[PDB]
Amino acid sequence: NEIPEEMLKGIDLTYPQLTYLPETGILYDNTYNEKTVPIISGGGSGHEPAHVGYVGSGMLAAAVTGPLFIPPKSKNILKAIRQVNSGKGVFVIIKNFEADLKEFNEAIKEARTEGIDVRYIVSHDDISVNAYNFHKRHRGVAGTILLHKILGAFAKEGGSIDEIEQLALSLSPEIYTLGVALAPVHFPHQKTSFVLAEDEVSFGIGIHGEPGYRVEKFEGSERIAIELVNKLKAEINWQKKANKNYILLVNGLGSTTLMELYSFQYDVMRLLELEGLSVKFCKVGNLMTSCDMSGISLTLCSVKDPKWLDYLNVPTGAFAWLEHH
Amino acid sequence: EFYNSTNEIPEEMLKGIDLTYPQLTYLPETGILYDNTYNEKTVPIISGGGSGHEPAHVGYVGSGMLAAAVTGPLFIPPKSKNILKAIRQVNSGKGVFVIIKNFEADLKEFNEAIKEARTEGIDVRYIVSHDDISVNAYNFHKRHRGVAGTILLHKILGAFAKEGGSIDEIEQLALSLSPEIYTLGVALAPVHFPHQKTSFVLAEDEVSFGIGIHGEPGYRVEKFEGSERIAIELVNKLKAEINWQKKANKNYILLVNGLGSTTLMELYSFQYDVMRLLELEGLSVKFCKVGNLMTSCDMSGISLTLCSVKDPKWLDYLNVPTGAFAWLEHH
Repeated sequence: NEIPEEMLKGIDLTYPQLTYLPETGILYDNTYNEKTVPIISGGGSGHEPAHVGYVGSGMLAAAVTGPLFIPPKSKNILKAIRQVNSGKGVFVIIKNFEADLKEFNEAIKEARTEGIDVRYIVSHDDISVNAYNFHKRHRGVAGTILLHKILGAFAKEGGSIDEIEQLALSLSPEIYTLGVALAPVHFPHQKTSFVLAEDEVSFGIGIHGEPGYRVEKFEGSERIAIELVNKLKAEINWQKKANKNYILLVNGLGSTTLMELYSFQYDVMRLLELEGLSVKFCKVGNLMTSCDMSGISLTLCSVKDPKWLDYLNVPTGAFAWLEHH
Repeated sequence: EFYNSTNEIPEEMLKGIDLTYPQLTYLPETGILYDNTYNEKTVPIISGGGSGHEPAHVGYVGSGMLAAAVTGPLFIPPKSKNILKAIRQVNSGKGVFVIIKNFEADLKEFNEAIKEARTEGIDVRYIVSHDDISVNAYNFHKRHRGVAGTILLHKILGAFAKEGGSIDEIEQLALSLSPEIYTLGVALAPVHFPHQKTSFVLAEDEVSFGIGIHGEPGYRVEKFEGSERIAIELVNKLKAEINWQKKANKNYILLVNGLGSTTLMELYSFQYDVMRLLELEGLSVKFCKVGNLMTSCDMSGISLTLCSVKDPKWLDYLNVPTGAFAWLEHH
């Protein structure tokens, strides 16, 4: 029930370009000089490096982090909006969770009544409910960070708040994610976020450690990749689209090792090649986690505009995405 | 729960790396991953060791850092033949520098390759990292393992080499930097393997101080009494070896390394607790790096590495940008 103050103070100590405002959950790019439109985001703690690792020049101007798996209070979101605001607009990326929407909506409304031009996009890339046939909301999950990177780059290169909103509206729909848990989140006192047999996996997972939508027997990593790819295919229908070019994220949910992640990416890259697709950009790592959960999510995004690859390849000062051309 | 094979080079993991990063090329069936941007214009540095420690050392291959890394099966160093292949490939007659961690198996393979390389006329030189202070902290007559502090050698020697350093100057820098590096780690949980086996047995209320990187039990089992007391223990032991109260130069480099399954929230919170203690101790940490820097499969654990900023130039070297995926930060 506490903002992870020590973690945020430790981030501030580690990175000269980042400053933490004590007791607010707000971490900001202290090099940001209000010359370009700021993009901000935030959410519960426990998904690191989402979103603290995405604060920096060319990505988020600030991120607002709440307690473990609980989004930040609207007053802190509002504080962050006012701080980065200079009368050019503020863009907010929100993950599609009822709790997050409540807090961000309240802050966005208040900010607007104060004269700040705030626009937003809600990330909703998770395909679990379609893949497994549920009537629930489409969660914003690892593919959210594509908005951070693409909108952040476009903003840094001078895009207006209007242009950024239009880009977000074009990008957001293209992003599709499905993940699976290999093991639940472990809490203190030998408790876990759900029960999962050792020979079982849980497909269709989000990020706050809730059980996924479909439990299946574990039949090896290859079979797991096949399932994820099969479900993504069913939503994307890439075989019917002339554009065969995709962006891919391979996301570890916390305690899946790097060797597992790169092995799994090899598998998935081969599967997509055998689907006749070209993956034009790949990022692999713990990109958006759920404490110490073991699992993996795959995100695919059509390269709808070749420029998007330019935006993905632009250097940033954000610690979890320093990669570039 | 699907770790690299114990009897084979992790070919899929390495090819997946190659597919991910345009600047990295994997040479199939050899374990050699190289910086494909490297032009032979500067002295190359290479390293290697078992798989299972990623991002060590595949994440440190890139412009400004390692020119190649040679990776073996899980927890088993690469065969001398593949190390020799890597040396020959990066060599252009200006020397080749090799960073080797102090483990008997690693020394055997690297020594064999270096010896054969030299008989072929290549000026290969090496440093062996031995930063683990576990045996002194806990009073054992065992080897001084090379552990997470090794990456300071990759970064500083790599930068110095990139800036034009000769093989002889690189060796001298290595001899200056290596003994400044002090590391101690603790496991909060052992490596978990298939079929419900662990790398060792650790009660839930216990931690294991003085760990290395291949999942063996630490030198000293203690009851867990909270993260702060863990930092106090590590810093107490490091202090006893470093004796910084006696040094005029209070400037340090710090690494806070997660051993695999320790979360980033835990790592940065721990970094903060440690930084506050080193502050109370009168130290100025002038560079810090936090993350999974050298792991042991899915072990939960942290190691702290301290290194005097003996030469202020070292901060410049630490801050130069590289092409290595696990160390892209710069000033």
